Amino acid sequence: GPLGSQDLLELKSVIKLQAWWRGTMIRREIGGFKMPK
Amino acid sequence: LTEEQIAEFKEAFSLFDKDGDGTITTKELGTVMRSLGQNPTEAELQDMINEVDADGNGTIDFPEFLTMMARKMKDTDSEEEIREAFRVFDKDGNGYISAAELRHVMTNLGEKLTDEEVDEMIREADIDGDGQVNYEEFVQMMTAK
Repeated sequence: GPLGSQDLLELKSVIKLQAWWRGTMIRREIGGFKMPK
Repeated sequence: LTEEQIAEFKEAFSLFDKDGDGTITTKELGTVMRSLGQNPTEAELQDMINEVDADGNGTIDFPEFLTMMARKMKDTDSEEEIREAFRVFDKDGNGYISAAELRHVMTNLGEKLTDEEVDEMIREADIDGDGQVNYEEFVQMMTAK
């Protein structure tokens, strides 16, 4: 059967945050990343 | 998208086209898409890479890149969407999440962050240096131009 309400919400939501954070580090050149010249 | 916009996608694409042959590769795809405002999940990125690799060649030309950028493109108020996702973890419903709890969930659920990735998140999120994250202010700062 399915996850409970909060666990499903947390799964969906943490993945949004992870994906956004990975995007953010590229856009803001955080953590060692630098755009090519 | 507008001519000006496509020129912007092309400028980004071309920056990662090492020898100017009109292609990038699967190893640059995530970075280029992220640099342009997309936030693919790890699974999504891998599926776009799998699409490119379906013919056993790992290069991507500009029309293919635009096709992948445009496919199921879904506009929203991004800052709000992210604030809402953080709010799910605001257990005491007060606008804050502890740095420890944020580190925990980010590394124990979903597409878990590496230690390097989450270390940076916490370093950026806790700006008062107090073990708490005001996630609305964090997202504001990370969205600023």
